[PDB]
Amino acid sequence: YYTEGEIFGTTFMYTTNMMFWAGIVGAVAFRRNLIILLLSAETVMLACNMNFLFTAAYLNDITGAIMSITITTIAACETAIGLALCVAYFHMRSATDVEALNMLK
Amino acid sequence: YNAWSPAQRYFVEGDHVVTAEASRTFQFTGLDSGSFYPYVIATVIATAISTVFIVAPLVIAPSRVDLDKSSAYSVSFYLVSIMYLLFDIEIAYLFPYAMTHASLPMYWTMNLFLAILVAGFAYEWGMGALEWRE
Amino acid sequence: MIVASILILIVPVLLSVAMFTLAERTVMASMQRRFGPQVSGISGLLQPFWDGLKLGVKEPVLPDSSSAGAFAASPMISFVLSQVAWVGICISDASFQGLVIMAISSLAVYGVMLAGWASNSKYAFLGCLRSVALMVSYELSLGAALLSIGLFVTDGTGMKCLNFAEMPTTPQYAMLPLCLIFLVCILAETKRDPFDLPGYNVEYSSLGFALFFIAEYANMAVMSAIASIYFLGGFSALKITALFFAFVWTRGTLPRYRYDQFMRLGWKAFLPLTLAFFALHASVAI
Amino acid sequence: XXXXXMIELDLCFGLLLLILFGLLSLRNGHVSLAHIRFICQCWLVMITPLEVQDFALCILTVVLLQSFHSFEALLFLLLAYIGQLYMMHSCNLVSFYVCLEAQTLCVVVLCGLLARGASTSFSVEAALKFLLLSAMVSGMALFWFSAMYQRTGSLDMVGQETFWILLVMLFKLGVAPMHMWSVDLYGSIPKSLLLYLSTAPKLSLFTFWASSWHHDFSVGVFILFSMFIGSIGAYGQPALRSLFAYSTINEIGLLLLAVETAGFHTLYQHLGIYIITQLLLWNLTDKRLFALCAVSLAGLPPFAGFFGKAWIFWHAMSVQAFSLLAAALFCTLLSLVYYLRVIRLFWTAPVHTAASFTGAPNQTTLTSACAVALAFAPVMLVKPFVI
Amino acid sequence: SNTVRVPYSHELYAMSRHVVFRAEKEHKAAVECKGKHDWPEDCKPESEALVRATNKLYKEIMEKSPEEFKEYAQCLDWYGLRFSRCRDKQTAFEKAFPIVDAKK
Amino acid sequence: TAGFVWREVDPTGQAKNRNHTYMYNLKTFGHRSYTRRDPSELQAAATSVEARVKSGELGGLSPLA
Amino acid sequence: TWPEPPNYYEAPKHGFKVTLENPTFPIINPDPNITDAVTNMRSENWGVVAGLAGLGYVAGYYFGAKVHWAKPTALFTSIFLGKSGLLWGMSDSAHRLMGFKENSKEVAANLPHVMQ
Amino acid sequence: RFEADEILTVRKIVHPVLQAEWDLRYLEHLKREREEEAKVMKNVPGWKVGESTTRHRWLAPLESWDKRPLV
Amino acid sequence: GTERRPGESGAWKQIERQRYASDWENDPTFKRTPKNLAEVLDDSASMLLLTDVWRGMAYTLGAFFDKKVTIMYPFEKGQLSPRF
Amino acid sequence: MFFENSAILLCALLSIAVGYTKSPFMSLMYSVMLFINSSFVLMMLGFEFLALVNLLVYVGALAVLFLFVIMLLEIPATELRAYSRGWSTLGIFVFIINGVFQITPSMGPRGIITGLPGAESITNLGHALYLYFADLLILNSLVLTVALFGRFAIAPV
Amino acid sequence: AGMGLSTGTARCYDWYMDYLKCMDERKEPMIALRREHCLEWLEDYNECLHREKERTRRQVIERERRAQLAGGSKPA
Amino acid sequence: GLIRNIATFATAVVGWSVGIPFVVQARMNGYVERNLATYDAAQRQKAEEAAIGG
Amino acid sequence: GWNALPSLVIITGIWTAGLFALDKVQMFRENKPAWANNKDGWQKALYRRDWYLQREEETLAMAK
Repeated sequence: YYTEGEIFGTTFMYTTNMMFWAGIVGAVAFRRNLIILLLSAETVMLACNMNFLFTAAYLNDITGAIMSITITTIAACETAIGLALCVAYFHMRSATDVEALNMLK
Repeated sequence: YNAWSPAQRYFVEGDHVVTAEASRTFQFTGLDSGSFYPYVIATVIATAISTVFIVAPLVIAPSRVDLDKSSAYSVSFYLVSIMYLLFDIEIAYLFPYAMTHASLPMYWTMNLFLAILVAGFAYEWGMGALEWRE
Repeated sequence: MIVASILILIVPVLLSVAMFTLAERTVMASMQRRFGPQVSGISGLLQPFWDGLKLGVKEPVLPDSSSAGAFAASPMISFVLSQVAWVGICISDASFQGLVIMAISSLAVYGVMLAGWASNSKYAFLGCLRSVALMVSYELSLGAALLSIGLFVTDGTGMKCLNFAEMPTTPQYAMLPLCLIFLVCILAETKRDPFDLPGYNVEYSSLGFALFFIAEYANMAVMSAIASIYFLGGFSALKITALFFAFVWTRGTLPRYRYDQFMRLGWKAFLPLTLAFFALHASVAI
Repeated sequence: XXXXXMIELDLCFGLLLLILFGLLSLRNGHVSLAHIRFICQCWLVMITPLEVQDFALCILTVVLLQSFHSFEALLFLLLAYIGQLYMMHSCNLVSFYVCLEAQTLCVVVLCGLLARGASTSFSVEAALKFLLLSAMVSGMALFWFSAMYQRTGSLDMVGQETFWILLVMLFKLGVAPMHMWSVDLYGSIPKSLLLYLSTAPKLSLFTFWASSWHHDFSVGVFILFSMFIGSIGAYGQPALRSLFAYSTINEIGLLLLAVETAGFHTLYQHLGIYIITQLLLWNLTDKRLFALCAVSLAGLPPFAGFFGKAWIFWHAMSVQAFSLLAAALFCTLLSLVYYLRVIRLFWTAPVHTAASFTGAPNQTTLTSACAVALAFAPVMLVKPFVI
Repeated sequence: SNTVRVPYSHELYAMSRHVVFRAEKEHKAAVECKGKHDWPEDCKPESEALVRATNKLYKEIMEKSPEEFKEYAQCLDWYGLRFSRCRDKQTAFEKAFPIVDAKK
Repeated sequence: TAGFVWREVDPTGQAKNRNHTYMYNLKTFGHRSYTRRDPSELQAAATSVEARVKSGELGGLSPLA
Repeated sequence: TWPEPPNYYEAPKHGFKVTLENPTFPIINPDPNITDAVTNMRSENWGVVAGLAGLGYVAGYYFGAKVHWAKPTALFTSIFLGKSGLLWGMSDSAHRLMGFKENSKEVAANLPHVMQ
Repeated sequence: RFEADEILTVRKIVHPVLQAEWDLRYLEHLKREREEEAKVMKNVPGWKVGESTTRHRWLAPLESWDKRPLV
Repeated sequence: GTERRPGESGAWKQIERQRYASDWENDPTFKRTPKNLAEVLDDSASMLLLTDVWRGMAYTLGAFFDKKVTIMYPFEKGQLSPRF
Repeated sequence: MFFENSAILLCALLSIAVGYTKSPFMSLMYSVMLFINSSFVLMMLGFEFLALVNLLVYVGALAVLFLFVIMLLEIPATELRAYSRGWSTLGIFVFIINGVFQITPSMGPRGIITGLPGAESITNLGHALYLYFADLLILNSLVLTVALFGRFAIAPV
Repeated sequence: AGMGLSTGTARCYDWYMDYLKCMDERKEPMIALRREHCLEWLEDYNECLHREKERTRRQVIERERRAQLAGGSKPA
Repeated sequence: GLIRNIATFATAVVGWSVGIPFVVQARMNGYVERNLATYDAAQRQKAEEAAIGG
Repeated sequence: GWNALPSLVIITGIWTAGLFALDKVQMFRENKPAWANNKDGWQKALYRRDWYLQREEETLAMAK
């Protein structure tokens, strides 16, 4: 009832949506630490970027690339800042918690 | 990849063309210009070679079991890695500008970007952030 | 066909890397008033072959207190990256081929880091990070140098790209300081003097050690080809051999720097110079 | 022609000059930066457009710059104000996202840096919590924005996808049950940064809503959440910080109620009154005036909080929004309990005020006593003024 | 259906010089037709005339100087439409087949 | 701009409200429009081309044999 | 369908900020340069620029007195206010030159032979 | 720049010819599709072949020969 | 040469000292400040463009084309004395 | 197109695996592989430049810092309830509802879309970046400065 | 906004421009009211973007093909 | 179990790669059927409109 | 250095033989000594059109 391109587009969209929700949920659901939370947020940004680029190719328009670059910039900046804050907290709270950095326990 | 519409095949009908594309030879001058395809096959071949070279000494070398044989004989990194992150993002920003025939106002805006960049970088310089005593 | 071309590229790479380490030994001897490897085969024309076969028959030892999968894969990953870089050098048509190879070289940092975390060695734990930081710092300057090069790479159609076949067949006399800084950055990328302070593979053995050295010298040859294409006005065996001869020349004459010293050097002398040169080239090329 | 875009170039040039000037001033062994503060105020004045909202936000920030003394935090506040001002000019979701994320990163950094004493650890923890939840909300916004970009193929902010844009806009104001991050921030961060947060991003978001936002839905259930939860929590929390946090939640619920029935004039005036009160709040040195804030929040007649809630009720009745109006009345009643509690805690007490020792003798008398003169405002307020 | 096609890219690039000098009116007519309408059905006569003129011009070249045109096209095909590297072949072809009529 | 807009009031009042985004795209790229050709023009052109085909000053439809 | 060939050597002459208007006054120069703007600047512009510069100098000297570094503070602050005011005045002059503000005094100034 | 300008001239000359050939072959493919549809939907009441979904502007097909996956 | 320079000291106490105290100037073993454009260009040629590595490089390269002292044991032996 | 679709499917597989495992090193390795394969699949969309940008940035810069932070901050705490405390059922149930059956998809009412390769123009990209979104480029510059200054001011000393 | 990635403009850019033209040229006090009179242009833009109706027609054609091949297997 | 980890990883990869396409195609089948029903309903609506509109 | 000179010549000869063999192999594969040239979507379109035209010619070749 459909062509191969329909297969590829549907697969792209479903995979991107599943990636989005997996990056949203799994880190907190599996009870990892803050570093994994930042990494999953990075994955969410990557999935949104993939969707944006797919849409831009679907339109042959330029907005998707601008969105891509801005998402990359913001995600990297926030991840670096969060890592710095996390290291500061690690040093500050080390003597009394050990399991400080896992707030999902 | 194989074409799935006559429009993709430039409205050329027939069965010979479909099978021809199915078992075609890779050609940069054919249907796959700028394909990046040999990278994957290179990855497969290198994986095979490295795995084989890992396996082989486990076959042609005598083995003896010893307890003691199975034993091994900072923020500056934070600063450097985060600076590398930001500066590589800035380099990625700069790269398209180098690939175009930009105009004078485009040049001035690029210089504005670079001015903000070097302003932050020089502030870090003047505050002792580039002296790696620690 | 494509696989056969990959193998035809592979064979000279391995043979010539063996010859490179042999000739580095021998030229170091020549500059040290000695002969070097000469008994192991006619004039010692068989040393690296027996060395590789010997490390092949040597016993691989695995620590029982870490993850051995990463221990195996890290030299494997580095070797894969070297092969991929060679393929992109010779078997590629990408519009940003130079950028492709730069991003590829950025990936080789992990193998040292993977090994450093893998084994339970404190000084490996430290030296892996030191080498990682050095190469990471110099990568920005290398990218800036490529940025400067890309300001004049144009094909006949008028599109600005990074294709190797469209590079001018003439040396770039107008970027000699850029060429010198790029050459020093290349020197830094390969852990060679005066940046041989970091080894990370101390607890490795056998063909793993062989593959580490293969990846090191293959990356050196890849960077040599990049430099020849960029500044020397073409890609040829003569230029590869000349650059290797000069690199052995520099290794045999200089001591190494201290860690924070080459950190300061790269972060206060090289990157700003590349930035200023990139700005100047962009301004003039307008 | 770029001749019409001079002021942005001026912004860039001034930022560069400020960077170099701050670098140079630090080599001299200087220890105070009031000159930098006044220069930053001047640069804020110059970069401001001629809109009433623009000038209001500008002056609000200008007064706020007296409460900080570190160059880097000044820079972060300048950049956050840039993001807010340009958010008042954001005609598309790309710039909207960029402004929100820049403001969020600036807020996180400002909260992290200025900590001192043993309170530092809790401030860091709260800041990291806010960063994580902000990152996930930002990802949600990006996801739904991309979906809208696919469906419309344009930059129009219309369609079913805008519901999530509305949700993300709610999250920035601490709209209950997406309120708890605000409570956590109220828990640890020093008073100056919380003083910033209660006024500027809320003002800019309300203005951008008023200028470039429409949707085909309601927010009434969230208004119920905010009102009821804030009222009950502010009644039940003995901690003053969390008390004011839940008070803020109730007030933002009231503002949302005003929003849902349109009539943004009352929204504007109530926001101004509440921002005035917050300005008076976080710079208090004498406790006798502290009850005036409560009576200006409890809707007691003679002062501005009462009239600010009053026209809101008037416009709610103008559309006969019986449900939310009754809910607002009941929550207003519940406010009075803890407001009287505040009055007891800081009116029927012995009078005592510590004297300054390192100079700076009561360094904020002027703004305090100026904000006190709100009892004289209702004279001009009672007429159709803000419209 | 009928098979309608034009010569290969190297041939088109090599003979493109003759297009303006001997197929100009149909060129301009097709230009205006495309600039006016978007439905291809409404430019059918112009498109068909352009294709017919192109093929007639190609047959004219092979009927007069096939070998020189052949080797110039081969040179262009080997170098990938880089006219800089086949200047001699271009000169010889234009000698054999002048773009405009000489001594008329 | 592509991400910002500024609103101001004409001191003279000779400005009519229109969609600023539509005006922005119009001044930025312009607009392209087409019309359907009249049929009689189609038969005239087809007949002229057919006559030129018959007469012999125009070629065939494929360069091959 | 078939794309247009790219024009690698022609960039659109586009400004990122668009006025979305047509000028309501006779046009002298749609694209004047910096020197053009300077040549026809009004005395009011210079007066406000000088006033801003002096105010900045005074304020900077006062505020730097606490840290005993008043002169360079005042100098830099005055230069800051001067460049701000100069940018504003040049923008207004360009706006007048482009027909978006009244230029009756200037239409008889930059047309030496089209004076009348 | 001289070489690129010459190539740009060449491509500007070329474009209408390839456009026309594309148009003719796409129209022929449309006619074949219409023939197939007429053969298929012969007995369907209320069906019409060649029905235009649009009103004013013609639409080109979504997929073309040029746009292919790289790897 | 054996002269010293500011920034070429390999430490922090000394580097921090010389960039914040002119004590090295009083030391005669530190190369004195350039005083004209010529001396500034000489200093730039000293620091940039190497010119220090170059000499040792050339000497090693001459050693490459130089003779060797290597002996082919066991087909050649060394020199020894009866007292061995 | 079996292998291309398999690579596409591998992305969400790795995404779930990232949170699934308990070793932080394994999570980071999974993320690196996911980033690489994502760029490679986007390369099938004709974005050569953007794929390299994503690769360069995330692999060389961000993942390196991830591994460094983990290695300087993480003694193995896997047995420290990371295996003995388990995972919240509500999270995985909600994730299933959200992503397996996707009651609220991006397309919404649409159920089929056609994916078509693009044509990335670095020339057009530069034109847009420096003529149409130059203001946003300067805003990104300001954001980069925000990141740098905030990081260097939040230094743990 | 409307700039093309590989071309100057988007592939459905003229249809968006047509819808915007229709919306702008009206005089109704409400965009929602103005939305009503230009439904056809919005629908044409929708079909340019997604080509839903052509997909539906082709699906119906294939449905009838399956009906004619399953329910009918007339042999020679 | 290094090799055990490899086996589990490869088994998961293969099972995913063979199973997810089935669910994707089930979604496609359901959407095609639903759209066919929608178009039939719209055709019936148009028929009724033609009948009662004259 | 007479001892290293054999290695010096061998390295150059090895690279020469490898490059010559790769040249011959890739020339046989691609059948034009310019395949490494930079190509845009325009040249890609021309190449793919030409390939499909050759396939169409072969299809029509087996019809007479």
